[PDB]
Amino acid sequence: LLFFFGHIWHGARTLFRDVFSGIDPEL
Amino acid sequence: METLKITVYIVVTFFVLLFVFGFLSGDPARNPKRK
Amino acid sequence: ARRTWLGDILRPLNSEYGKVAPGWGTTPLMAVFMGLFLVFLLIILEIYNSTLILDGVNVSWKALG
Amino acid sequence: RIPLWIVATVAGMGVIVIVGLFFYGAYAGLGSSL
Amino acid sequence: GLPWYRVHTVLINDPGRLIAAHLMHTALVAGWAGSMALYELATFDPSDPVLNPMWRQGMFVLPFMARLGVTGSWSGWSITGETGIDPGFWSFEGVALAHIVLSGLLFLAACWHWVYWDLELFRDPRTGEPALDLPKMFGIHLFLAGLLCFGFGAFHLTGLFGPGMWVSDPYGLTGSVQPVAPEWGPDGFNPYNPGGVVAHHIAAGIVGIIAGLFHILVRPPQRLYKALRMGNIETVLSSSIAAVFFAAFVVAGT
Amino acid sequence: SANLWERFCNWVTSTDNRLYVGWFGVIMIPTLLAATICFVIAFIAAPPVDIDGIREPVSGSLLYGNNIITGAVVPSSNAIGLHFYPIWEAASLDEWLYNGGPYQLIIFHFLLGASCYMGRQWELSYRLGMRPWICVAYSAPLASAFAVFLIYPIGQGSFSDGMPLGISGTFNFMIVFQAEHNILMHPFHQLGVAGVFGGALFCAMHGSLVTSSLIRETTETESANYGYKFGQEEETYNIVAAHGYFGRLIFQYASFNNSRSLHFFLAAWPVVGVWFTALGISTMAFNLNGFNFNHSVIDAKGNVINTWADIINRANLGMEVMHERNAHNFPLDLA
Amino acid sequence: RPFSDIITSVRYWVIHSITIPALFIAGWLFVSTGLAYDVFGTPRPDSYYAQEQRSIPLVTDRFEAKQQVETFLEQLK
Amino acid sequence: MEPNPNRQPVELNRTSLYLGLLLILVLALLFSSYFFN
Amino acid sequence: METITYVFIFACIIALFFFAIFFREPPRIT
Amino acid sequence: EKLAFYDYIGNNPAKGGLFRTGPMNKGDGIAQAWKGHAVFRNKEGEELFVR
Amino acid sequence: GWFDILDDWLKRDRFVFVGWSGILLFPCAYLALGGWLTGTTFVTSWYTHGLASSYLEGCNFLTVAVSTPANSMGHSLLLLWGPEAQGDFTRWCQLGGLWTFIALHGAFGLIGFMLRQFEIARLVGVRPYNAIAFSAPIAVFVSVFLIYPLGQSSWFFAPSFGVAAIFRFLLFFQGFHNWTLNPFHMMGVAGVLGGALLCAIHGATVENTLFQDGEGASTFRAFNPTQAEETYSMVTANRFWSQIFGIAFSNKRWLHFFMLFVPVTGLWMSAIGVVGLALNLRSYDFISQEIRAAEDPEFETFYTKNLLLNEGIRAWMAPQDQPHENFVFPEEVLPRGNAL
Amino acid sequence: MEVNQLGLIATALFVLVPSVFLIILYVQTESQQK
Amino acid sequence: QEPVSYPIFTVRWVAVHTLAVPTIFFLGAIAAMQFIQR
Amino acid sequence: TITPSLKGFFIGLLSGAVVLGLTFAVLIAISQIDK
Ligand code: CLA
Ligand code: CLA
Ligand code: CLA
Ligand SMILES: CC(C)=CCC/C(C)=C/CC/C(C)=C/CC/C(C)=C/CC/C(C)=C/CC/C(C)=C/CC/C(C)=C/CC/C(C)=C/CC/C(C)=C/CC1=CC(=O)C(C)=C(C)C1=O
Ligand SMILES: CC1=C(/C=C/C(C)=C/C=C/C(C)=C/C=C/C=C(C)/C=C/C=C(C)/C=C/C2=C(C)CCCC2(C)C)C(C)(C)CCC1
Ligand SMILES: CC1=C(/C=C/C(C)=C/C=C/C(C)=C/C=C/C=C(C)/C=C/C=C(C)/C=C/C2=C(C)CCCC2(C)C)C(C)(C)CCC1
Ligand SMILES: CC1=C(/C=C/C(C)=C/C=C/C(C)=C/C=C/C=C(C)/C=C/C=C(C)/C=C/C2=C(C)CCCC2(C)C)C(C)(C)CCC1
Ligand SMILES: [Ca+2]
Repeated sequence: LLFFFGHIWHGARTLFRDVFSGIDPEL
Repeated sequence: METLKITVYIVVTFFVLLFVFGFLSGDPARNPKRK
Repeated sequence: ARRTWLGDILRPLNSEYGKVAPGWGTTPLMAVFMGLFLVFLLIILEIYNSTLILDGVNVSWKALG
Repeated sequence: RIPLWIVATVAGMGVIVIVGLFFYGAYAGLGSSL
Repeated sequence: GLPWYRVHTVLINDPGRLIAAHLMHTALVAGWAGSMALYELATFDPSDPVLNPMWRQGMFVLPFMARLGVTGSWSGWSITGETGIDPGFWSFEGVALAHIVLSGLLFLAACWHWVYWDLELFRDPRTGEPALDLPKMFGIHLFLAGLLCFGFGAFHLTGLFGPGMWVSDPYGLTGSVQPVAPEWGPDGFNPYNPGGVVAHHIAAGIVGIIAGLFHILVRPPQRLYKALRMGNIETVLSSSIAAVFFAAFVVAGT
Repeated sequence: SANLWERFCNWVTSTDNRLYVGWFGVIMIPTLLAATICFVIAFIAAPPVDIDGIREPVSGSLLYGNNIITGAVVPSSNAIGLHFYPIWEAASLDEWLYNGGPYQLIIFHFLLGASCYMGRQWELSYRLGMRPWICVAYSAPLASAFAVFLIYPIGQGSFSDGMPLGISGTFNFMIVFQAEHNILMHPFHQLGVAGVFGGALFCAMHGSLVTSSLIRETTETESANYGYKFGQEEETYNIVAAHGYFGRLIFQYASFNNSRSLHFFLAAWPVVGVWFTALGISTMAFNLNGFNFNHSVIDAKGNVINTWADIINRANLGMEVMHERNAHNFPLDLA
Repeated sequence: RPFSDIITSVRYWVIHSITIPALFIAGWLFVSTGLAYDVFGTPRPDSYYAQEQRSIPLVTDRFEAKQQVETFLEQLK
Repeated sequence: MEPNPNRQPVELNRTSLYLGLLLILVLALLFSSYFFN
Repeated sequence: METITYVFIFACIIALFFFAIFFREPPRIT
Repeated sequence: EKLAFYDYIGNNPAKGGLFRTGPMNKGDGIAQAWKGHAVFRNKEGEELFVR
Repeated sequence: GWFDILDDWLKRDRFVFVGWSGILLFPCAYLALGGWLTGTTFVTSWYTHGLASSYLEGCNFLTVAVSTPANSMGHSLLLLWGPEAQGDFTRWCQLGGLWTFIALHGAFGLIGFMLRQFEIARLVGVRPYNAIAFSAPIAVFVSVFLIYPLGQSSWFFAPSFGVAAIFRFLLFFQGFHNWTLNPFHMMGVAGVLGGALLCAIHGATVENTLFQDGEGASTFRAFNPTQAEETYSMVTANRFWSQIFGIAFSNKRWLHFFMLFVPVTGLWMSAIGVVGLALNLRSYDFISQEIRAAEDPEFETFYTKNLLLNEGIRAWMAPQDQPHENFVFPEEVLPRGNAL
Repeated sequence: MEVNQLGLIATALFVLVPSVFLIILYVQTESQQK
Repeated sequence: QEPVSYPIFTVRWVAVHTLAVPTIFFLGAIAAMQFIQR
Repeated sequence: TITPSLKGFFIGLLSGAVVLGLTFAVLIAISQIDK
């Protein structure tokens, strides 16, 4: 049950590497 | 024991006076602008 | 870098880096075993849960014979 | 068109009525105690 | 600089020190196993398997060693309660001994791979910069696993070239290590039938050998390599963990 | 000297003090030091207290067999009821520690100070030119301590029925409360948990939405936090991107775009909910308890058809029937 | 089409003044005709126990459960 | 022995130290009772 | 032995409190 | 004996606690022997059973 | 290719965003909500718990509920067409099929929803910390409505879906597991309670630390939906708390991350505690306490007191709360104090 | 009283070890030039 | 956008519809229940 | 062989595919009608 959280964390951090560190422009 | 009562009483009076005579001292005045 | 005996012998195995198949490659074929596995699990699951009984398969301590 | 403020006060009373019917049902229904 | 909880990212793309790291971990896990063993052997009482069996003595590792064959001590006693038996070298002491050494070696290995981190094997000929062809790796590893999975069921559990596994009657009164014959029938999917544990490893082993080859040959459809950000090791992780916790919720249930 | 007292008042009220000792502070600082100092000593070394007035001392201090989780400062005796029991009311300290004197010295000074603490949360805001009302948010948690430490006892007729000062002692207050008032079945408690659950919920919503929509200004290997400098002019997150995401999760009009309306809601919810929870305990302090649906649904013959409400009553009876073993001499529990 | 406009369109009400009460009277009848009781095996005020019995029709075994339930309805329960 | 180029420095500010210790200590105040059981 | 352990940790948290309030990193602007 | 032993709630994994450390023996103790089957009866000879 | 066309359609920006995730979310989420609302008003819990549980029987919004299946069912998934119900619907209802229905469906519904956040996040191009956060509620649902009863004798001991039907779940846990004394439950509450504080406290700090950007009293309109300057004095807030509490934030990025952490960590801990209550590996007693209480009859702590409250809860409840046990506790065996 | 023998050392190392960790860092951070 | 047309059988219509009709089919039953005597 | 519960399994395995079917049918269709 603890590892589930790791998966959700690392997975996310893989599909959003780009937006990691923050976002930017447009509206 | 009857003493302690006296002392305690004195002590609480001090502070309670310090408190009333405090806000009385024109407290509204104390602040950034309009006063 | 630093080549080494073992290093060279293994050099091939690790070199085709970004090499990808084109388009939807084997995807569809994969999506079938995937669906097959999904059904396979549901079966062994439902067997353990005694939801799917099968004479011959007795899901208890016994069966040891 | 139908003025909004009326759609509301009408749909409103309409709810106090049904929800109120429920409260009455509490001293008569099966959920009673009698 | 790096926040405390990120210090290990210093490896995200240093295949060398990543292996050096993974080597040290294996060393500690193997080391732990060896010594957790010795701890049980220094406190476990074999004087009575009937009313004071390993599971009454807070034994945790000792059972996993019996389930696969090791059931004796170099000191003479044995889990089933027999005497005069000769466990040979593979006694609880032996197993414990082995791991402690495998740990020492993995250690030394972790050291070497740390100092010689810049082996060429990790640099892509093309870009000349560090890179690991994951898709092919997975295929390779998966091949070896099924190859080993196969052997385990094929030779160990069957008795062909191994001990067997723990098998007992319906009321744990007779249990022991015995060779188990496969079982491809339907009742082999019954959790309580040993035959199923054999069949599984032989079949899954093969399927594992086949599938490995596939992945050693066929490349990942562009669509996927893109979707599942392959060629980005921090995704190999996200999927493995998902598998590791799946494996976990299952062992906890059985 | 521009005038000693004139000066004194300038210091007290000074906004240049590391800790703003205010006018309210002049009452706070002492009362809070007494409450705290007496507690710590009690909790560590006080001897057994005849909480139920039946000469059956309950020791709740560390040195007398308790650990952090069990230990507590026990409530004044029931023999004492609502009577004032200042140290100078006892033939000796030995007598004062036995009837649970420390409890009152603590609750009274604490409640006193914690109020001034509110009075202060106003004063400083004034001396600093900021809008008031923060102190009004703190009125909720305070209004609870009050309900649990004073209203309930006044209502019930004794300080011995106030919540004990300890971990387990609190669970006792709860378990028994439930039995005598069936609080879980009271509107006010429910509003309470909505506010608390909700709070934590929203606390997570805001927290994430914002943190997730921060403008990039940091390295790939640099704490994303550094991307903010104390004393910035413009904002540090895209509240328009935040709203953009959240509006799509549920649906646009069900999402905030006005940071001010967002933050009002953020404060309003928990504070309002806890206000009701505090009014619940202050209300059940006069025996207006939760809904009693015992034997409501009955069948065609008259038989009683149980509901979960009944399974709850059994669990309550167990508590009723076992709490205060030796304290009751009669049929009805009217105290 | 902006809800506001629709909730105000006389067409809307012309449609729903019919539809809404429609659905209502339907569900009402669902209960009032005793149909609901059979769709959900829910006991009528006179069907919890048999006249004398004061025991509960507790289902005691999974597989022959449905069968066991049927028998509970038997004792005029 | 080429100076490995993948290393960065590590940091822990004063506030983090405090937040850290506050956590360690209180957890200890929370679990010690069960350790001594 | 237990009492000592409980009081010690408590005494340590209060010490922390002190240092945190009076020995924080002065909060600097712009 | 072995068979009788499995029929003792003190070997039920569902009994126990999170901080009730150690082997099962620090609890009820090292099992030595089976006292035997206990049959309860009342004046009338009737055989009773313990829930 | 149709796929990208299927995609195109789904990811189209509507009033109620569908998305790939929706293909899982909406089917389930609606069925779960639906099944509840159905049972709440129509299905009974007589054949299951000997309890009236729906409006149709006389229950009100508090007493109604979708009760668990019999204990006989065990951990059976109870499928409409499984060995139990056998395709029959009404029977299914009477055997509590509606529980595993709501349970299992809602379960997938929480997966779909988190996926949604993940999918919508990606599209809108924002970080997924809204998804990380939602792991907390999943854990709770998973450990409590699934893992827990999976460790017990059957689904019967999982919390039944309903208001009151949940209060007994609480009382039970006190009485049988002495759950309030559990280190993990405590952390749980410290987080939820502490999280509902940050919420309230931060909100007020902002509303009363605002700059004047309008001439009205109702300062709500005075807000720039289009960023620019900070709408409240972060610098003033810092000084306020730094003088009234002694400690105060000064890095909105951290202040907001903290707000994610506190309540998500709390719920995670409360989960672990329950994952342990599944095996009954509870935090019931303190051995040193029990030993002294045995030898010495005058030793009394607020702890011993509580344990007695538990004995009463167990003895007086067990009978109608565990029907399958055909419990019969003679009046003389029932623990009770004097007079009461 | 009748407590656990390892309780003391379990609590001691539970506090020391991680505290010692943080401290090692903070001081090595704190002493980094410029 | 567009010479402001709009279709009758929209999309959201469904969402608000599967939660619509039922809501009434129940609040219509639930009321009729209040009249069930013992 | 093919026991009552085995038949039910198919009934559910079949009744399941159908739902996935009509769903992806309808979807794949309406998707290809505007974009
Ligand atoms: C299974 C393999 C696995 C691996 C290889 C990683 C690897 C990583 N994780 Mg990760 N994680 C995992 C599982 C895993 N995780 C699980 C199961 C969870 C859910 C709890 C998480 C939750 C998580 C978060 C929330 C974060 C990471 C982050 C990171 C990176 C951290 C840098 C670091 O090492 O901190 C160094 C760690 C320390 C100095 C102190 C840790 C002290 C405690 C936790 C453990 C003490 C050891 C314990 C006794 C050992 C037994 C462990 C048991 C599992 C066997 C790193 C790449 C961080 C990141 O990527 O930031 C950008 C980050 O924020 N992980
Ligand atoms: C992974 C599973 C695992 C399991 C199931 C066990 C199980 C067991 N062990 Mg082993 N053990 C393990 C790993 C494991 N061990 C490892 C890795 C080591 C080497 C370090 C040991 C070393 C060891 C020894 C030396 C002994 C045992 C013994 C025992 C038995 C003790 C009985 C007991 O009361 O447990 C007690 C269980 C606990 C206290 C677990 C509670 C953990 C809580 C307190 C804290 C979590 C902390 C965290 C800070 C919380 C919140 C953090 C916040 C940030 C969110 C038991 C069978 C004893 C034995 O064999 O007796 C015959 C014994 O003497 N074990
Ligand atoms: C959109 C997603 C969705 C999902 C994930 C589910 C999921 C589920 N529903 Mg559900 N349902 C849905 C939509 C959905 N539903 C809708 C729209 C309706 C209204 C029509 C229902 C109405 C409904 C009812 C009435 C019931 C369920 C039930 C269930 C559960 C059944 C267990 C089972 O056997 O699975 C079914 C699994 C499969 C069909 C496997 C799919 C396999 C695919 C990948 C390949 C097939 C290949 C080929 C044909 C196989 C042949 C192999 C050969 C060797 C023979 C399960 C949790 C039951 C329940 O809740 O019990 C407690 C129940 O009674 N559902
Ligand atoms: C010898 C003796 C006497 C011993 C003991 C005596 C005794 C009774 C001790 C009891 C203590 C005890 C044992 C407690 C047990 C509980 C405990 C230790 C649990 C520990 C484990 C646990 C809960 C772990 C994780 C869960 C978790 C995250 C909990 C978080 C709790 C928490 C810190 C909540 C926050 C509370 C709080 C005051 C936040 C303030 C935030 C901040 C200062 C606001 C100010 C502020 C607001 C703004 O809006 C802005 C903009 C700015 C800029 C700003 O500044
Ligand atoms: C939806 C909505 C809403 C709603 C509302 C409503 C629904 C309302 C209603 C209301 C109503 C419905 C009201 C009424 C009122 C009334 C009154 C105010 C009255 C008075 C009267 C009188 C005074 C009388 C007299 C008399 C008589 C009759 C007889 C006897 C004698 C005498 C003379 C006494 C709102 C807005 C919130 C908003 C949102 C939405
Ligand atoms: C406390 C605790 C825990 C944890 C734990 C752990 C994680 C542990 C680990 C442990 C470990 C991890 C261990 C290890 C060990 C190791 C060892 C013991 C090693 C050794 C080695 C050696 C001895 C070597 C040697 C050598 C060499 C190197 C070379 C060649 C030769 C020779 C052989 C001589 C838990 C969370 C569960 C819970 C609570 C409590
Ligand atoms: C189960 C199921 C199914 C179906 C069905 C469905 C899906 C249903 C739904 C249903 C629904 C969906 C229903 C609903 C209902 C509702 C109601 C009955 C409501 C009520 C309400 C009320 C009473 C309200 C009130 C209020 C509030 C809350 C707040 C404040 C204000 C007022 C007063 C307005 C199927 C075949 C698939 C399968 C099996 C299962
Ligand atoms: Ca009649």
